[PDB]
Amino acid sequence: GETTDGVYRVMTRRLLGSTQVGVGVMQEGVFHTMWHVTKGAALRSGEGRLDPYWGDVKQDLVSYCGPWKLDAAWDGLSEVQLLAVPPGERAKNIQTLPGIFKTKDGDIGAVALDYPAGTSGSPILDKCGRVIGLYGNGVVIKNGSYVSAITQGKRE
Amino acid sequence: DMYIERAGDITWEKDAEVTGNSPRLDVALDESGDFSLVE
Ligand SMILES: CN(C)Cc1nc(CNc2cc(Cl)cc(C(=O)NC(C)(C)CO)c2)cs1
Repeated sequence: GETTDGVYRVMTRRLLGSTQVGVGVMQEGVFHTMWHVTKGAALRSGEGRLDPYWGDVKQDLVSYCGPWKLDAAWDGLSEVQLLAVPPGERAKNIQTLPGIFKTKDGDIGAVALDYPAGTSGSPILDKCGRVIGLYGNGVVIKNGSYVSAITQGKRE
Repeated sequence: DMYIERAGDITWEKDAEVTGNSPRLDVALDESGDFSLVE
C-alpha cells in the first residue's frame, strides 16, 4: 500500500458512484482520521489493507497501522491553515485565526470555516507545517455556519 | 468498503486565502463526542 506522508481522501463505493466520506493524514506509517468518517472499519490503499490500531468515539479520533503520531498544539496566538480537501475539489489551504471552545474541562482552539461534511479529517497546520489537529467535529452557531474544534490526539 | 487516495503534501503555503472569524463559544462535550452550545 501507499505509505507516503501527506493528506488523503477517504472514499466509499457503498453509496452511488464513489463518495468521499472524509479525509486523513498519513505520518510515520500511521493513518490518522476522525472516528465518524470510518466508524473504525478497515481501509484499502491499493491492494494493501490498513487495520484500526487505536480509537476513541469521545475524542472522535482513530489511528491505523500504529499509535497516534501527531502531538503539535495551537499556541493560542498565531494564525493557522486548514488544508481543506473538499469532495471532487483540489487540496486548498485556507488561512484563519482560531476561536475558542470554552468547556468545563478546558479551552480548545476552534476554526470557523464552512465545508461539506465530506471534508471531515482535513488537517490544521501551524507555520512550520506541523498538524495541530483535524477539522470536522464541532457545532453549528446562531448564524447556520459551522465551527470545528481543533481536535488533537495524545502520543505515548 | 473504504479506500484512500493521496490528495497532496502537508505544507504551510505563503499567500493562502485568509478568511474566517474567531468566535469564543461556550460548549459541552457528551459521551458520544457531540459538541453543543451552552448559554
Ligand atoms: C458529532 N461527531 C462525533 C460525529 C459527527 N460529526 C459530524 C460533523 N460533520 C461535518 C463536518 C464538517 Cl467539516 C462540516 C459539516 C457541515 O455540516 N458543514 C456545513 C458547511 C454547515 C454544511 O455543509 C459537518 C457528522 S457526524
